[PDB]
Amino acid sequence: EAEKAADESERGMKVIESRAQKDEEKMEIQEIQLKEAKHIAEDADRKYEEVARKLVI
Amino acid sequence: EAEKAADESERGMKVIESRAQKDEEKMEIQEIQLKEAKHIAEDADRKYEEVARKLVI
Amino acid sequence: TTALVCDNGSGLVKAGFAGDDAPRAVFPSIVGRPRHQGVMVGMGQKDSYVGDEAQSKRGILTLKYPIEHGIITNWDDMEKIWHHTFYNELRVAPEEHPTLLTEAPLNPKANREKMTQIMFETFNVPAMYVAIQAVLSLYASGRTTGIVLDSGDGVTHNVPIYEGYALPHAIMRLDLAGRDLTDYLMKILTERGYSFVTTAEREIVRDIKEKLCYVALDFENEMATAASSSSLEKSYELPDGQVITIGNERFRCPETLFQPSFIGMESAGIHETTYNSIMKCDIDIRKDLYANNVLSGGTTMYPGIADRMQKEITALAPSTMKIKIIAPPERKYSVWIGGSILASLSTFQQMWISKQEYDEAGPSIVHRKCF
Amino acid sequence: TTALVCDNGSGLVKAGFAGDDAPRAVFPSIVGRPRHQGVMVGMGQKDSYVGDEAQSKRGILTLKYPIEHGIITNWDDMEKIWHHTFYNELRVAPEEHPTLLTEAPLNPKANREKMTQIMFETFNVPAMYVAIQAVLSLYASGRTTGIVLDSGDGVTHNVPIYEGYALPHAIMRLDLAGRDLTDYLMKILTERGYSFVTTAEREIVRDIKEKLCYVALDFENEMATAASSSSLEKSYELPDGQVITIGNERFRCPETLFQPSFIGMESAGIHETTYNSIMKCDIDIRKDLYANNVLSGGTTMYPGIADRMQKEITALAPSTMKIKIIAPPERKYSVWIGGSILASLSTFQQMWISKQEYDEAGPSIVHRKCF
Amino acid sequence: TTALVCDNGSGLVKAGFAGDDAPRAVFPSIVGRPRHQGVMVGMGQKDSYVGDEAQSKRGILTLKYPIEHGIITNWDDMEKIWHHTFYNELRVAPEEHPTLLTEAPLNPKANREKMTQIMFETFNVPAMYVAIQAVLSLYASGRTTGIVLDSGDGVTHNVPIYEGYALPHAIMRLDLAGRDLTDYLMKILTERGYSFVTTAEREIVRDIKEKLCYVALDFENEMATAASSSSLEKSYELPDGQVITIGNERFRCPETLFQPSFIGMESAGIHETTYNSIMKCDIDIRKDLYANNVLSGGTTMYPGIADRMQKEITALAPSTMKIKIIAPPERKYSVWIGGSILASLSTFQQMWISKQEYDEAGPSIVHRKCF
Ligand SMILES: Nc1ncnc2c1ncn2[C@@H]1O[C@H](COP(=O)(O)OP(=O)(O)O)[C@@H](O)[C@H]1O
Ligand SMILES: Nc1ncnc2c1ncn2[C@@H]1O[C@H](COP(=O)(O)OP(=O)(O)O)[C@@H](O)[C@H]1O
Ligand SMILES: Nc1ncnc2c1ncn2[C@@H]1O[C@H](COP(=O)(O)OP(=O)(O)O)[C@@H](O)[C@H]1O
Ligand SMILES: [Mg+2]
Ligand SMILES: [Mg+2]
Ligand SMILES: [Mg+2]
Repeated sequence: EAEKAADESERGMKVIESRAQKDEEKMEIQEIQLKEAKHIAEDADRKYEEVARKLVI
Repeated sequence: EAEKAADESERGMKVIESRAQKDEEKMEIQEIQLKEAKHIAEDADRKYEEVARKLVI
Repeated sequence: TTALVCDNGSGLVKAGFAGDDAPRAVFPSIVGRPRHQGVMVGMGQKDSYVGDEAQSKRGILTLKYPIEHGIITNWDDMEKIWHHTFYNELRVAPEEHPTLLTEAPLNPKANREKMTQIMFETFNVPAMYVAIQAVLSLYASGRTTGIVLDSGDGVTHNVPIYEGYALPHAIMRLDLAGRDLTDYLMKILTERGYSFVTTAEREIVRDIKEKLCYVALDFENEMATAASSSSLEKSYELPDGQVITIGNERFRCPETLFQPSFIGMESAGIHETTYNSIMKCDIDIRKDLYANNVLSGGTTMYPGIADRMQKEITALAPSTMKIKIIAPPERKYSVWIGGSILASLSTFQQMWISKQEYDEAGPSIVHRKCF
Repeated sequence: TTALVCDNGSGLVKAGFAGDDAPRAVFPSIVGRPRHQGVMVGMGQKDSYVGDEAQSKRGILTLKYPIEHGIITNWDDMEKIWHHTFYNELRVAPEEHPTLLTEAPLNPKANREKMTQIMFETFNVPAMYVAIQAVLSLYASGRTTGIVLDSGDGVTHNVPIYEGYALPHAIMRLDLAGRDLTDYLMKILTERGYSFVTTAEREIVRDIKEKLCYVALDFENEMATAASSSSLEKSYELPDGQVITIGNERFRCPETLFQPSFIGMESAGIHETTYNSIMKCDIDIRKDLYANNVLSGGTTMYPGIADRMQKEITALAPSTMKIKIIAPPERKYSVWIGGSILASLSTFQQMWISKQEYDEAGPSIVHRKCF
Repeated sequence: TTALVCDNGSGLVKAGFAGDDAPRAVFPSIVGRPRHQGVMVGMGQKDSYVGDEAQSKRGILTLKYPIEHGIITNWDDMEKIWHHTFYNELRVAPEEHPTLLTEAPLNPKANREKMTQIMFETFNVPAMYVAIQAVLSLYASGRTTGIVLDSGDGVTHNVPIYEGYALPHAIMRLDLAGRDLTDYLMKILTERGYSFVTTAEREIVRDIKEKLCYVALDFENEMATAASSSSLEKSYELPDGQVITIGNERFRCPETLFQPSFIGMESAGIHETTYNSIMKCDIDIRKDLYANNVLSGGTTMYPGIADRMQKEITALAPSTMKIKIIAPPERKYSVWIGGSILASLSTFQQMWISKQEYDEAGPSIVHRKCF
């Protein structure tokens, strides 16, 4: 049973590390799209601030 | 040796599951902020078009 | 040959060869000294970090500006700044390159004399010249009349010029500038619970001031809006996290220009000084001076400053006078552009101060009619 | 000639020549005396067993540690330890070998003074130098910044270094260490039925701690699991039989590091002292200290300590920072590796305290710039 | 009716009725919690000890100061402290007595608003008011002109007043105070072998600082004398025994006030901040401010501080200007004396914040003209 548990541990660590690298790629791409989303949000924010100042003046 | 190997494999799978839940709430918060950023940017687009027409007139 | 156009200013040294469209090297003018002892041996730390390098080591250095208000108070630091500018940012030997220098109006003669002496003795430049920071800005705007407001980080001044003839008796100088605005922001951010004391985090406060501060068209209305609603609040991310939100303080910092009494100064606001300088001149050129207001300097880059200043000066000025304010996007670098244009002129080649002339006449040659 | 690097440490003396990749001699710092009478005539037992020899005769000796927490308390035992290390372990004459010594921060000056006096007088070493454990640990870790947590058997401390510059006001020292963990393991083993009192059984308890204990990522969840499941129980073979099985006591002993309230200490856990030390430093270097957390010392060798401390710091720190913990496999010998690297540097050769300087300025020369 | 004058301070709450020569209730502002189990049943133990009661049980409790640097960081503890002051030390119902409170300059607005809200809601006082401590110190001194230095236990600040007019732009606030001095004394006492870590030992270190520490006229000369001779060694007797001996750290601890570099702070000493504040004012009032330097606060009773500060200022100030330092013996309670005097004026009776005014205007009434 020690050897059986060792084999269980080996394919378990294989599958969890595969899922882990998948998760790393996923978190990286969503962090990137977080950067673009924040950039677009702030862009729209100050663009509308400027146009509203122009409207009031 | 096999018992020790199974031990650190169990620790690794537990910690990677914990990181999986961590990434889960990370995905939740990034999704909700992405949705709110999209909504505010699109509303900014409509109000920008409206105030641009107002500026022209 | 080519001419170098160095613009020391205060808090930002910008330089480049004459004839270029834009300055080549722009970096803050600070000198850093390590305030700790250092435990790791063999690294061999230098005893002074100068220029843009000191910005990356803010956490282990103390930053001292060698220029307080236009004038130079620490000459060794200024010499280090000049050496760094000539030998690292531009990587050109000043032995065979004339230099054009700028400084604010109404400055001590000793400052100019010592600058000239250091530049002929230490660096041995073939020739050099000193120009007013406002006339160059007037060149860069493609104008020949009108007044120019050069609000930098050290000093703010107005120089009325009509048809290329300056009016010395109408020049007004004010010591309120960007540094005082940064200090006032540091002081008023304490009421929200944020404490900034170290000279390193003064740069952080300057970053907030640049990024978020704006000038309000009306003060009382914006105060009421901020007190009632909360739509004017924005959040800034500090270098170590703990995002902070600033509300009413967003537009109170730049209002010191129009309300100098906030920092205790008795002098009048920017618009009032501009109007007083306008009416200090003659009566036959007031219309052209009204119609050709020119803005320059970094401090004049706040969003909405042009509209507020125009409204104030229109309120002061008679109704039947057209008022226009010229605010090009490149206000910050306008002075250097004008300096490059002036140095590229062919007729200016005879106005340089030759080294032989300096040796024959002494350091007092610059103040002489050979300006 | 070649330099000699000796690390007195606490509970383990490790030494070797400079330029080596690993210490040659590692043995416990124990002096034992026979407590019985002795009836056989002719063998002639010696009156003091020193070093690893006392481990063999552990059952008939009273093992005394010459140092309690960094500070030497029994000087004569320390001359015995140093003589054994220099003669029976390295088999070298210290008359022609400069000696580098390692010493913990925030310790009495009399300690360093007596150490240097003993080295210069008793052993007549030509030159010597005393260094801080954290700096050596950072040397061996291939880093120039980052906060290092050195937790040995005597004392646990954090020293933040940025760009080779230390922050003395941010150094935090905690006296909780491996010896207190062993004592708590004794105190917690007696609730199951095993009593260890004699100083000989101190070594057995320490061996059990080294071989079986581990840090739990969550405390309440692990206790709940162990209250029902019996999968956490492991057996240990005493040097005479009667195997013992320990359940939740295996992961409760190292929890004292993160829960110092178990042994009555008022202070906070190491995960909190590290965060407090980081927030003590300047605001412009907190990100680099967060991203370069370095571990060293024997006590930081528990399985799963890195994950637990990373989780705790991530909970404490703002959510916008990446918390990274560096745990090289050779944590225990990191300080000696750093010492070998430091002594092998060529520019270090002029920083030794030579015999002439010690003779001229007395023992007080240690606290000069040759810190 | 009579008014109450409660001075929160930082670590020392002093209160009493208005119109008295001195407060009748002085006790440290600490809240203690039992950190042990407690075996005896029926003892009726309390879960929180406040005020001077916790000073008698330091060895079984943990001491938490509700105020870090002027700002209250724990409102439940402050509520308990105020309830204790009103109901046990003073033994008067606050429902029929106006209350006067004090706070430091440049205090966050939320702190003052929450203070007034708590006072109006929980204790239901009929009227209340908050005043700056420097103004009260000036009133107690019998002067009406002169820069005042109020170095307490949490914060040190200077406020210049000329002819009853305050200059907000010249107020300098520094976070160095008695607590930092106590921490530095803890840090430097380890140089001899005495370790004080638990919050209980903080009071012992504070008592040592109060009894023995003094300010040296010169630093280098006194250090040389201490290193050469042994006349400065003074012994203190701990609550048990093992009398400790203190050498040059007897006067090295208060030097942090004049050398903030010891604890790693960037700002200059108090002797230099005072001069900077003096030069921050106008030019026609600098003579009176030089000649009317006022000292207050508990931290300003180190023997010889007045002479050292006078020497420093005379070194900084022009030669033809005379410098005078006022150090009344009742320095610690000067703020309360001024508060009682101010509350005794009949003119001040119209400046109270009535409960109806607060109810109709909300918490924002405090920052209105009723400052
Ligand atoms: N857009 C902006 N918003 C706020 N402050 C600004 C902006 N641009 C420049 N500044 C301020 O102007 C200062 C630099 O002005 P500058 O014209 O470089 O002075 P000098 O010419 O004397 O160096 C900086 O301290 C900066 O804080
Ligand atoms: N694998 C391990 N797991 C847990 N604890 C260990 C391990 N190895 C060593 N230790 C502990 O570390 C201590 C040795 O620390 P050491 O590095 O010698 O400190 P110092 O450098 O101050 O002498 C021992 O007392 C032992 O209890
Ligand atoms: N003779 C003295 N020597 C050293 N420190 C003193 C002395 N007298 C008072 N202090 C310090 O002053 C502090 C109390 O000052 P105080 O005016 O009560 O400030 P606060 O009102 O903020 O508590 C104490 O913490 C104490 O350490
Ligand atoms: Mg400029
Ligand atoms: Mg060690
Ligand atoms: Mg006080």
